[PDB]
Amino acid sequence: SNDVRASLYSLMVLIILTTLVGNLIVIVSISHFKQLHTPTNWLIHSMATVDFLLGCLVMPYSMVRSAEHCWYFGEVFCKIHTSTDIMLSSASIFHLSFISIDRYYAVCDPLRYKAKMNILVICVMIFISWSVPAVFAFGMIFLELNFKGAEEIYYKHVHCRGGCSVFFSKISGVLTFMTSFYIPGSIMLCVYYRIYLIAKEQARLISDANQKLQERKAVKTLGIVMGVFLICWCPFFICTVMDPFLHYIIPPTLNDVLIWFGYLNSTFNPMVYAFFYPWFRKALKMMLF
Amino acid sequence: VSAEDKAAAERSKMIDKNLREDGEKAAAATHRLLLLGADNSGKSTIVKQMRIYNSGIFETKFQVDKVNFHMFDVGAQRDERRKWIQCFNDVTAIIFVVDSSDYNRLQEALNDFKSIWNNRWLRTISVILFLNKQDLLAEKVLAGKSKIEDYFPEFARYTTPEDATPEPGEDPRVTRAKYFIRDEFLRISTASGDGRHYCYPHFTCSVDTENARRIFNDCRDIIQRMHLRQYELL
Amino acid sequence: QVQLQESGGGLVQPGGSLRLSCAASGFTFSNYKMNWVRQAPGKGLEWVSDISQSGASISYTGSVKGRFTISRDNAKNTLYLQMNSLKPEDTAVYYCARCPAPFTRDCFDVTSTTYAYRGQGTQVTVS
Amino acid sequence: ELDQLRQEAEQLKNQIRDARKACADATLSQITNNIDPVGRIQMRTRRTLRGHLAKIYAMHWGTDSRLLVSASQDGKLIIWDSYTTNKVHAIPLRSSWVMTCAYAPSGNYVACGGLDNICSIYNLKTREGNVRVSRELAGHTGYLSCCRFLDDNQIVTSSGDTTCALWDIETGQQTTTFTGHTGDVMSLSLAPDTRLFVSGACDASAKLWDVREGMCRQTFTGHESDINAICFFPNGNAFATGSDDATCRLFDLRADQELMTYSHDNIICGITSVSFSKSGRLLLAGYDDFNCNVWDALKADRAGVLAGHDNRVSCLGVTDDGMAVATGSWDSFLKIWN
Amino acid sequence: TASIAQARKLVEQLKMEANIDRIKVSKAAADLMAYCEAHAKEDPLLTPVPASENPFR
Ligand SMILES: CN[C@@H](C)Cc1ccccc1
Repeated sequence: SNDVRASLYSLMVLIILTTLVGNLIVIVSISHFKQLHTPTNWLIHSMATVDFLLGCLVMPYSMVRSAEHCWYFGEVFCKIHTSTDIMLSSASIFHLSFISIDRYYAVCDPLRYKAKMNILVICVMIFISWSVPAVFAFGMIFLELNFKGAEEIYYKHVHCRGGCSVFFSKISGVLTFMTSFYIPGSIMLCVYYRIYLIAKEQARLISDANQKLQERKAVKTLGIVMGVFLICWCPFFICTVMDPFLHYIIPPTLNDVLIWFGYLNSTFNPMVYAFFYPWFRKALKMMLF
Repeated sequence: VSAEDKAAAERSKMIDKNLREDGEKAAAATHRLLLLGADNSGKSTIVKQMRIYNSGIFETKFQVDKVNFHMFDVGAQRDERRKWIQCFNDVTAIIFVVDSSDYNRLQEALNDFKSIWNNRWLRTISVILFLNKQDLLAEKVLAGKSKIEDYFPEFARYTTPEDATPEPGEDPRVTRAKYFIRDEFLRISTASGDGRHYCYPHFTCSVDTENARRIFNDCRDIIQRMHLRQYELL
Repeated sequence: QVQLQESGGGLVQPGGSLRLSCAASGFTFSNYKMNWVRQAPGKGLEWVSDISQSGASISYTGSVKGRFTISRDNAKNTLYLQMNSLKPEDTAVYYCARCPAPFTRDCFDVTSTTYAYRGQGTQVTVS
Repeated sequence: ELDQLRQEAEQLKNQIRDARKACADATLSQITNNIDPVGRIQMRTRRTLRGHLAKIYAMHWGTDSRLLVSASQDGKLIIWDSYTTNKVHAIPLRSSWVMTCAYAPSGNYVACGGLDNICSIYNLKTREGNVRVSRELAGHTGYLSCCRFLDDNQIVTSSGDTTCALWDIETGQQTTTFTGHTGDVMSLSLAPDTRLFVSGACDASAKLWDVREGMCRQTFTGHESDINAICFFPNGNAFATGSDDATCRLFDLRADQELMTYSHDNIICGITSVSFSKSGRLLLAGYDDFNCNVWDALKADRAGVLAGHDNRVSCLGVTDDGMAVATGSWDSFLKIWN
Repeated sequence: TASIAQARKLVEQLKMEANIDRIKVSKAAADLMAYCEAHAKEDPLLTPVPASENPFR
């Protein structure tokens, strides 16, 4: 199927291009303007950096793996690529969770927000989101304890997958599900549910006040924010954690669509968190002229 | 490079370190308020109540839940305020105290509030409205010697709001009058509010001790709504 | 030089009518709001009425609604105050106040003791 | 009687108007129409001085053209070395609401004031190396809007109480008081020789004061609203005023009349600060739309625009050597243009 | 008494101003033009100096 695989190559090239470009605009805009130099914008800048590095250091090789259905780069570079994959995906998820926590402090602690969410704590958040994923991913991959107790199954899946794949055991699968996705995702969902309730209450109060004399924005905004994340990541992580108990039934091209949803999350993150808000667009137009 | 240049750079670094220390305490962790009111108002009693928590401007510092508030009251200034009131274009809120028991000057207070509300540079500042002198208003209403509808004819048609919560011992006439005054202010508040700022009415007295907590809660609400609007949640 | 000249006034019986007029010069009359303020004997300046740049929006004090009506003529640079159903408490000097800045919606200091852009004032007396 | 006195005032105003009408034999515009324009002036932000936490309300240049004092309403005076962007001093003010600042021609002291009605003098060269409040001049019954040193001992201040005053810093007493303005005096400008100075105030009037005699020599009108800024022409025989009506105007002391008006139909925001270039050919004005228009002082054509400030431009100054222009703004950043 | 005193002071100031010795606008314009022409060659903002000579490089 030469034509179909060429079309797939073009589609993945388009995805990589949009991810790289959008993240580059986010990084340059935030780093250039001193108007945007604020701790939350620096969290967004770090997230954009993670997404850009995922776009340039990870996606093209996974595209080659997906289109050619096999690995051309050898065992060493596969180990490096898997470690970088896991590291950067978990770093992006951690950045999302920390942005959620910052928003929670902004909305539910308005008076002490500027004192609490200062540059030092934001830098600590960035350091954690860059380091904990790195240690976790590289330690798991290079020490080979992810597939401990599943050597033969790991090798069989690697051979079937085309040369190498992202493989976890039952315990390793559950651990990585709890670390990379479940905990940050639960924190994000809880804080955004609280913010939704607060926003609804405030909107109702304002509407009643303005009606007694003489848009559902929260629903739309939080729906976009949470739906992008859920649609992109929840299927992959759920199926992956269920797979070792199902005894590895997920066949190729399904892992492909799922991990490409994961990459699409990094594609969309600039749109959800930077382009969605009018202040960033105004700064970008200021850059235009 | 040279010794002098290095010394200058080191002095600049020390200055920057002190500026970093200052940018947190008394700059970003404290909230500034502007206290406005007329001669007949009781804003001095408001200051006295908040204190427990030869010219120029007066500053009052008080704390609620370990949050630092700086409330500023103008002292020896002339009666023309269109210039010096621009200095307060970034305060978190404006405390506006009104003598609700003085019918003759209620229109003057309303014009003051309208000018404050519609100013270009105060276009984003919420107003915390204290309808002071409630006991005197109650006495005046009960006496009946002063006909409030003679100053505001609309009062002859105004009916007390359904959600208007009265005090346990409040006479219905007192409730109607006080809520009429509050709604007279709120009509100005809402007729021009684009959602960027809001007005928070409160009925207060000279003996009231809750004013500091009122200000704390209202500043919390103001900043919460500001953040919600910023993040497109409102 | 900004100057405002009111005209009309004098004695009048209760229930009578007056037509106060102000001739404005030295500024673009159509760029500013225009106000009427009065000062009864032994009392401070009181804001009476207001009118926008184009005359679209107008306002009155409570004691004046239904009796006075403010009018504006940008072509002639003249401001009018048709005063009907006059009462003894209307005995006061009537000043016309210019909005301090153009295109603004607020009028901060029009009623101040020594506002610069006020008129000289015309005395109105009701028997 | 009051009526007779006001009629006499009207007659005298008519006399003055006729007298200055007789002198309007020509207009500066039709005299300068024959000279080519300066051209499309371009200036780029060479330096961006940041460090203030709140809106900057005033700034002033040292006579050496390197040092630069700025006042912010966070309660801080910062002395900047514009060449290297390094900070030289950071004076914590006792009152947060500073509305003006000044730099002594000798550079030994700086002054500032505001809503506290007090002009504070800070000794920048204390023997121990720490800035100390040398003096705190009190007596004004309104906020200080401007202040300018005549020398290390004398300072002239304008206040919102409608009066300007000449002080002796050593004794701290008002040597002379200038009265006559009907509204708040919003700006001040000493002549190059410091024998005269002009003050712009509300009531849309500018007045020329003689410091030794202590009286108003001439009153200049023509603005339609408050005068927010005023600057002397480098020659010292003329000055420019920026007003709230979105217009600049140029007055000549000897002609006792307005010469030119700098306005455009698309500009409707008020003017916050004005300044001249060293030759006086360019008139730089700050606006509430956080732009600065560079006006050809002789032709009344917009020679250029300085853009880049996020919030209202509040102050604007040109170095003594005319090498650069510094503009502050309510966004808390100062920018050096060249 | 305040109003009449203010009027008296105002008329005195108006007399002082009416006693001014004024100059024709043409001469004032010529003098301003002469100053601008004379000092044009010393205004860095009118004619940008080379980057080698300005301090704000
Ligand atoms: C394709 N890169 C991720 C989809 C793989 C992964 C696995 C576990 C944790 C994080 C990330």
